[PDB]
Amino acid sequence: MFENITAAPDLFRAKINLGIGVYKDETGKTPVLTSVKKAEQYLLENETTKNYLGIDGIPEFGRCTQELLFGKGSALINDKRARTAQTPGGTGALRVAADFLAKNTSVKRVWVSNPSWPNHKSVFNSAGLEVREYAYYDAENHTLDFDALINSLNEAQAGDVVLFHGCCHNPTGIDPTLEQWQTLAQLSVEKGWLPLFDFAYQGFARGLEEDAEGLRAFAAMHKELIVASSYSKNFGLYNERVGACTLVAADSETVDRAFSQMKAAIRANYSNPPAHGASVVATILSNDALRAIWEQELTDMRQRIQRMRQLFVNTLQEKGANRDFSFIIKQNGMFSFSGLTKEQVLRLREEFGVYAVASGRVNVAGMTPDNMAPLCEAIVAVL
Amino acid sequence: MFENITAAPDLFRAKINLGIGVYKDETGKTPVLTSVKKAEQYLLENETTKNYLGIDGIPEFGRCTQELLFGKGSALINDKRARTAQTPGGTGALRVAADFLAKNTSVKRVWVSNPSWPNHKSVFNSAGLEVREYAYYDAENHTLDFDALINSLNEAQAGDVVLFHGCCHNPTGIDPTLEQWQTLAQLSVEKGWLPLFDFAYQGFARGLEEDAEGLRAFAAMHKELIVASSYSKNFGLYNERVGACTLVAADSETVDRAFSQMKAAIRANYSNPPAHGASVVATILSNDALRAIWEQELTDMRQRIQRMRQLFVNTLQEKGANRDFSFIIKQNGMFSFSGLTKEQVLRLREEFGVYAVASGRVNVAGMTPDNMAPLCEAIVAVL
Ligand SMILES: Cc1ncc(COP(=O)(O)O)c(CNc2csc(C(=O)O)c2)c1O
Ligand SMILES: Cc1ncc(COP(=O)(O)O)c(CNc2csc(C(=O)O)c2)c1O
Repeated sequence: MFENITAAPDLFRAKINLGIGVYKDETGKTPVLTSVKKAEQYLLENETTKNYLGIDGIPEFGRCTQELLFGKGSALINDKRARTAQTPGGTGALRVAADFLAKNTSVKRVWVSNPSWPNHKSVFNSAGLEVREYAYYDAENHTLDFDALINSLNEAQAGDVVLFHGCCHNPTGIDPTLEQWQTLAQLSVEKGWLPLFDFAYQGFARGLEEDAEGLRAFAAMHKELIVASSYSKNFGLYNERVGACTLVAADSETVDRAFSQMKAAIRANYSNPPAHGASVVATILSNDALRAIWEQELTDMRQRIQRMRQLFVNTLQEKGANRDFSFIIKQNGMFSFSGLTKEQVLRLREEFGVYAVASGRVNVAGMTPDNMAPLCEAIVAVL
Repeated sequence: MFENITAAPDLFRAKINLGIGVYKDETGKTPVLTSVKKAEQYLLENETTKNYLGIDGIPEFGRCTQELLFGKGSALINDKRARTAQTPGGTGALRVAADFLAKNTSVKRVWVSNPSWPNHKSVFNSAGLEVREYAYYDAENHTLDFDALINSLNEAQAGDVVLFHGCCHNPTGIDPTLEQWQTLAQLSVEKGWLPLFDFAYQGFARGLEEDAEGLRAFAAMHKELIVASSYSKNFGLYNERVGACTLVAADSETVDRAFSQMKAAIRANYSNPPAHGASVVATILSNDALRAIWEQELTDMRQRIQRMRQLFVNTLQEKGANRDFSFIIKQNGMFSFSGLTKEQVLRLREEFGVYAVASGRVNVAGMTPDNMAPLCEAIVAVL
């Protein structure tokens, strides 16, 4: 049966890693957040069973998630228009959304930005959905090519899904402004798209509430949407697989009926979700003391990334780059395109032991005050 | 988009629950195992990051899993013929297997026993695979209808998958004898079936090694097979979602190549698996002291279930059932068909507040010395 299967399509370990996918602090570590350790201690002391969660996971996790996404006192919440399933990570949330859509709706196509996270195409294609790309990146001004975006999306038909990164666009760090979000929300209504928000970085651009502005602009305009959120980066809970799939419909009857089929899609996949990480998130979010400690830890990460963006631009200037890199200061989250070509990136790896992805994306959190000068000297050397 | 979706296809809470799905101790609780609490304390003290696991999860978890399944010193292990991905539960392992098979092989059909766990059909159908049933249960002798099983499976074509419960058949508690396993292994080779072992209860029939005899009889005969295993019941880790998908092929080159596609199927689903539960399992299995405590806890559960099987039969006789229920003593694991009809089960619920599933399956671990007499009086009343 397996003898003819084709293979599916480390060098760092065998120097600086900007190709990493996680947050690193100023010492180059990805420690467990203190709020998380405190919550894990509480769970160790107080859990009396590991009995299965319901298919949609811990109720308090769902409530806290909806408040994060929509705001406390949101009409969507008041009107019981949203249902949330706790999932194994943002990836699990995307796949539950894709399976739900493939099996229960006429959706055949999802629109994703060019560029995006490479796994988007894999997830949607796995559920039998085609993926189409829309223009996004103005590589000259290192900005959002808004006109190109809108012209691309004119090819999207009514009933197609359009995926939006909520904030901290991966890989570019370029997000729509609030006005641009509002223009897109209007356009999406007019064109009949189903918005799919992928929100893996809430809190890493400007703040928890600010980073949800775009989603909230869409939620104010649409009867229906889906949000796939992740707590991997903003709680440092990567390996515990903590995300959420939130379904929004016109009213409570409709969302409950549709959500029954979302739960059926989960039941046929992994049955019910992993408790430990989501219980940590619910414990923290629902406790004033822990939430305050967590919110400050997240602010500390957001700010450290900002300081590295500024230090990177300043240090490149000091090392004689003689090029405008100011765009980096304005970009949001851990990732930016450096503007280096695939061959400069290869050179960077081979001649200097500095590792980025081939697109020239760098993880600004791999940068530290200690590694910044050698890193920038290397970049200057390949310009 | 959602306005026309059909709904997917508590009374207990609103008396005795034999329709429960988990182990209960003699006090009616499903506590966290002591070995698990000790491992969780160790992890709280020693974990320094939540950085993502690889797609296939914690290496030590994979090694310990293969030793459990195949035996230490197994030729499959020595010859590097097996690769294991840690998954979110046995259900996750079944779905990864189904997605792997649907996308990378010519499999179109999976054969499942009539009866089985109801979610088998949901999982395989979700991956686009048809499910066919084979005969299993001799409702007169309350035994394995082996002739019917073999005659049913004669309809299976070469290249179909046949699913076997490794031990503690759910819902019947009726397992093949070793000789019957050996006959099935031979037949499977001759007919070209791909065996899929579902092993959710290792340790609950006679013991860890004994309960793997049937799988090992198949592994001795086949170049290829897949095992979907779960640690939910044998570690009491239900909600942490701890299982494994083990792929076996003729040699190391072939299994590595095929497993690359299994990892691609995982990447497009939930990316990488939840650490906490599998880390508990790896910590326990790899430590002589913790493993000894765990093995005794599992023995305690296995034995308590045996004592309830014996107490149930004795108590039914004492309460005037006047029917042979001796078959219960011989059956394996938490589940047995009581032999009650769907209407007797309904009556049991409505008139007596005793809850079983409509098939008459009962969870023997919902039985305790304290609840046994009323439960049996109720059953006698509906006979
Ligand atoms: C836009 C977007 N969508 C989905 C995901 C998946 O998040 P988790 O499944 O890890 O929670 C992520 C984060 N997953 C991820 C891990 S490394 C990485 C990268 O781009 O390096 C990305 C994301 O940035
Ligand atoms: C034969 C078989 N296959 C797969 C599974 C799934 O196990 P987990 O996904 O819970 O690890 C299980 C256990 N899942 C389960 C939870 S309640 C239940 C039942 O039959 O009541 C079954 C099983 O018995």
